[PDB]
Amino acid sequence: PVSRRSFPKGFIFGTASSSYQYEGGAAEGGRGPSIWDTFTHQHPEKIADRSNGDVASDSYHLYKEDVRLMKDMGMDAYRFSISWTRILPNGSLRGGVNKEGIKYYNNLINELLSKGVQPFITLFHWDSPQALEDKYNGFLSPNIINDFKDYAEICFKEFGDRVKNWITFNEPWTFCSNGYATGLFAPGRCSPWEKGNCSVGDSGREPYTACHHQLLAHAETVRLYKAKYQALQKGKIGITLVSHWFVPFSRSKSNNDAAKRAIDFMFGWFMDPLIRGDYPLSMRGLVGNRLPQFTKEQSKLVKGAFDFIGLNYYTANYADNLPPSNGLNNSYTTDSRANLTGVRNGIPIGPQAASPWLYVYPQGFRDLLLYVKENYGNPTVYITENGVDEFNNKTLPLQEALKDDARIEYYHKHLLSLLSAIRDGANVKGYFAWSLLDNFEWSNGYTVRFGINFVDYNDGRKRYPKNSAHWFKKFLLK
Ligand SMILES: *[C@H]1O[C@H](CO)[C@@H](O)[C@H](O)[C@H]1F
Ligand SMILES: [Zn+2]
Repeated sequence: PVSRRSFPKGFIFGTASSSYQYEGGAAEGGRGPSIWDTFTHQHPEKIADRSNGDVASDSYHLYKEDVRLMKDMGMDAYRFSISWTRILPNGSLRGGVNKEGIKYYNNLINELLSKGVQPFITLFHWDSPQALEDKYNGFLSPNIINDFKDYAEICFKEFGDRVKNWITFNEPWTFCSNGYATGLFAPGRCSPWEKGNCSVGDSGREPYTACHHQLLAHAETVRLYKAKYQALQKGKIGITLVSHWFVPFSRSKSNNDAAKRAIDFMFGWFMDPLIRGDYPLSMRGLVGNRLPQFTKEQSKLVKGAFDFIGLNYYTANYADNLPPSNGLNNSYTTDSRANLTGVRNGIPIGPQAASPWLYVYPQGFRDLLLYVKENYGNPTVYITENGVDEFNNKTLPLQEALKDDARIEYYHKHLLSLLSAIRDGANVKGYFAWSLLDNFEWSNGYTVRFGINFVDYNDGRKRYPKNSAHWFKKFLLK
């Protein structure tokens, strides 16, 4: 049976977390508010259970238990994020550096290393400073670049002596599409007719502006890291990107081209600038002047601006051709001219998890990795997120809640799929499971549980290993 020993020597296995989802202590230790603090408190109706990340999984206090839990399993590495507003409470240098915030992450990093766990740090996992949102609309302004760069530099200076793996942005696709196209995530911006029924926004322009600025802030940060830090600290810097696998709705060329446009808009949006120096052709053609243009100098900067790419995979969609709109309802969601579904002829592409967007389709994992291999020059890849969820069920006894056989099944099949892709030449160096603990699942709150370990929110955030924790322990032997 598949184990760590099936994988190449030195292959890294870990779990993944994020600051807002895990930490809590939201107004503690000098932490400033982020856009997710604001979104959750000011728009509780946008969250399934009207909840927030004030306490979350309380990892701000309980991080030592987290490290113990992952060490028990035999994890090599931990993917976590730093809260921007823990370090810079109002987003900028001039607003002051929070020493207490630096202390917490030093304590976390030191605890991890004392137990032989390598820290992988995401700089931006969506908890953008509210003060910069108020000041200049955050990522909608080119002002965000320098503020992010200043924030990143503090992190390199304070932590880079021990941290050798950096990720700038987590899934800019999700941040921009849900935050500015549908308006379902913070900062909750969209066109009036879009899903979020937002008071402010433009779903056909703002997603592209926000993500253009992220690509620029990323490339600037990579450059800065390589120029001032990489020589003496000898770490690696990358970016985390998400993609579904897209199955053509039918075998027609039209639906095959729709599947190609689907991946271009979700994934190529960031990959093409990183590999080829410009946005995908389909994006430039279809979006036109609503898509920002890189200057020759900016194109030079973004191209090759990485040591690795973090790759996230969860599910697959069917892609069906959409006729032009062709009109006054322009939105990133429809701009691809590809209609995305998880069901065809009343049959779901795979078994549906607790998240309605999550269909279990392990075959697409291999398919995506081989697509990246053949179409992007087979770059160094870490799987930075892969996982599945069950419903939070208050009626179930604890012992039945810990029996997550569906999670075991999910990981077994995906790791096999990953292994076959590696054996067929995919340049994959590591794998991170989402998630170590149950946590705040954004617009779903605490209604769904992604964790390998259970968190009892009603009993002081006590952690209990699920059956999958024991499974990973066996898997990770040696
Ligand atoms: C990756 O996906 C998971 C599951 O939806 C989120 O909880 C993480 O924050 C995201 F980075
Ligand atoms: Zn506590």
